[PDB]
Amino acid sequence: DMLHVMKWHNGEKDYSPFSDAEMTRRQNDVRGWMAKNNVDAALFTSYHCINYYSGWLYCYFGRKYGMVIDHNNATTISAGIDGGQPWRRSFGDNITYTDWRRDNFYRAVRQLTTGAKRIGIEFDHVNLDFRRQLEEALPGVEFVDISQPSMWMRTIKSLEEQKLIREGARVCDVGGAACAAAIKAGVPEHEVAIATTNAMIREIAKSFPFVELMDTWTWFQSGINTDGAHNPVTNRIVQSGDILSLNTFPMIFGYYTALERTLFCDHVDDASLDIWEKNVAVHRRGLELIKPGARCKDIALELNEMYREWDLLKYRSFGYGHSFGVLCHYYGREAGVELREDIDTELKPGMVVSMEPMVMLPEGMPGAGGYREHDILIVGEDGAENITGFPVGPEHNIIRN
Amino acid sequence: DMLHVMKWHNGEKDYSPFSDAEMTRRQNDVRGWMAKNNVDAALFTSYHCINYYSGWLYCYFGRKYGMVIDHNNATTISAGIDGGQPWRRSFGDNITYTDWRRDNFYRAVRQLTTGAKRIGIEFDHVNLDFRRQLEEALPGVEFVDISQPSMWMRTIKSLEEQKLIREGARVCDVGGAACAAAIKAGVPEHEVAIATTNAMIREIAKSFPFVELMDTWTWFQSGINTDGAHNPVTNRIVQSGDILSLNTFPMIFGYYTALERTLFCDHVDDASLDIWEKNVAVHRRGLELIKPGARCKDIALELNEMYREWDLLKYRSFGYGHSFGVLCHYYGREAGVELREDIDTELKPGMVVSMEPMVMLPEGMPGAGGYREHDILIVGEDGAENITGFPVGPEHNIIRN
Repeated sequence: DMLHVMKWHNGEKDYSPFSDAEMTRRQNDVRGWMAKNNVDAALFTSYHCINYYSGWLYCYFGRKYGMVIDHNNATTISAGIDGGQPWRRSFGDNITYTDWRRDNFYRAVRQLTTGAKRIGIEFDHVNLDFRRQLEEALPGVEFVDISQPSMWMRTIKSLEEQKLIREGARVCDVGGAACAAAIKAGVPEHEVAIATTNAMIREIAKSFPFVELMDTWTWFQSGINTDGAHNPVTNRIVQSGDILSLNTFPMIFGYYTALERTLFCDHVDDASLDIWEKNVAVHRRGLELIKPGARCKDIALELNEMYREWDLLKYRSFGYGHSFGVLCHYYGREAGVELREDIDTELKPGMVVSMEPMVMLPEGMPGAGGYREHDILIVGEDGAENITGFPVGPEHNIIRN
Repeated sequence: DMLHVMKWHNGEKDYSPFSDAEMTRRQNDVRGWMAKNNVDAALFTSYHCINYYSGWLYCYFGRKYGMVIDHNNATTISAGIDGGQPWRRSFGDNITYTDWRRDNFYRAVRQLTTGAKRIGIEFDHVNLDFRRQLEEALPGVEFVDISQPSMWMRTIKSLEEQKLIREGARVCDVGGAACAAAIKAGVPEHEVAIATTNAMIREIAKSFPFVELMDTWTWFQSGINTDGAHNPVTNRIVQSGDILSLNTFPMIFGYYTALERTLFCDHVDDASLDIWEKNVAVHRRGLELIKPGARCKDIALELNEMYREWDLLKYRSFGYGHSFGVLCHYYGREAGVELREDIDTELKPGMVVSMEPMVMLPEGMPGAGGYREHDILIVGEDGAENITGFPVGPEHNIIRN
């Protein structure tokens, strides 16, 4: 018969930016939490939880993936299509399931959880059909949530995580300089984004002995494309006087950093400058408002009042910031740390957060477009350190090429 | 004073590859399903379902996205971070919720599902917490799965879908030409991937009056990196005689196509050539097995016999093919159509299936590496139509740049 679950440990362990002690403390924090709550094993299934505790980021082509952490073991679960890449990239053990049987993944989970009675899973990620299948394949097992305690444990970044986040912020600035240098009246958006992403990919591949070059992208928006922070790249021609939006996102070992700057082609008028100068002032004040001990709601309420002074709150787009770490445009984000009005979570030293005030003026109104700056701050004992070094306002953001 | 569910129809509608009739036919298929099951409204929340029925592919940054369709209306739900971009790319109506209150998204679902008692949601996608928040916001409403019938309806591709898929296959062959042209002993993998992805992005931009240039990527693997079909691009240096894997993935309006080929840098040894000729032989037979009458498991079990003759069956990586349409490496795939040994589903005219037999030999064994070809076939009334034009085997895929 065919193989259902096997080990395909092809090759040796790959380089990782994190030490063995750093990947060990992460897997031990789970073990310490499971022992406090009488949880026998943990089964992670999402991109971000698996990449955090194992260091390996999986590709989801409709297949299930997992990682089981017992009180003594740590094992990732991957598919035959992946071969040995998951074992080379994972901290710990690794097993493989095949496509020849619909329940081969649950066969693999069962091998790593024999004897367990309380398994912790991600209520954030496991869908309805998934939870029913896990219940059927593991009868007599009570399921508890670890997505929330894991989320809180990821909000406090270690020094090694901060060192990688600083390195991502450096690639952000390199991608920004390549973006500013490619902007000219008449260039399409995708030509700007191509040069911006190419420069970051080459800077990442040069800055590590081994690294996977994946997911890194750029959002270069002109004109009405700036009205949304996530608006994809188009083929629109940049015209002189158009509002612009620089957005660089290098992805390094699943970790995410961002540099976002509003720009203008050739020149900036007076009407749009009034909105730009005010949004920069809100950004500068927001940087002051990130301190250890301040609540997320207190930061949004104060900055919202600043928008009321100039009648700009009515055109707000989204929250003032979010947490960092293991996230991307298709995974992650710790919802506990969001600069939103109804979030009472206080900031703590070791958190990596952003300040990104955005105001959006619709078409048919002077200064129509989307205005947004974005910095990254590492919360310290007395304040926060800014790791985004790119120029912010109109002192150097008037691109005259 | 701060809005909850505003309406932000900024700008005008964008170009779509599909006509208004095609987009209406999909939405009417949902209403026909809801009528037979006494379902009052449908609430889609995933990338693929929202992109299939509305034409708009959202960007998830920890935020909830949805699309409610009545028996007379169809409305997408987007966040204030997106602005008018969702309404500009969605077929139908669109409303916007803000990040100021945690339940602002559920206020939008409520405004679109007034009086509804049975609502269809995606059991494939909605997680446990999302399920809990939904019934807390819509008390006294019975939720039923709609992801499975939606999956079976997307398995049959219309002519307008095939027309867009044929164009994506043409962009694949453009990327493959740029890929092979950038291959040489000494070039890093990311330089090959950069030249490959840039050519596809530029070909897409000039192939549509309006188009979104997003998510298109390339996997170029050399040596041991070929042992996994989804192995990320690295900074590994291609060397003489290395086994290679070309993989081009243009993403056009959420629709996915792929061209994957086995290559060799300067030469191919006899041991690996033998494995390569055998795997291409299985690929040719697989192309002939894509028939309307034939079932998925019968295709797999038949091709497995060919591998058993040469004792290569133990090295098979994954299934022989999957269904196309609205999918990507982070969404989609209709699990009903998979060329796997226990899939009793029968092919049908209109389906778009691939033939991608892959064998993986471990390192330290003669012919070590991953061997894989990949063609796309449209299922007709009598047979299939192969829409992949790039050369297959060793006759031309031995690069000599």
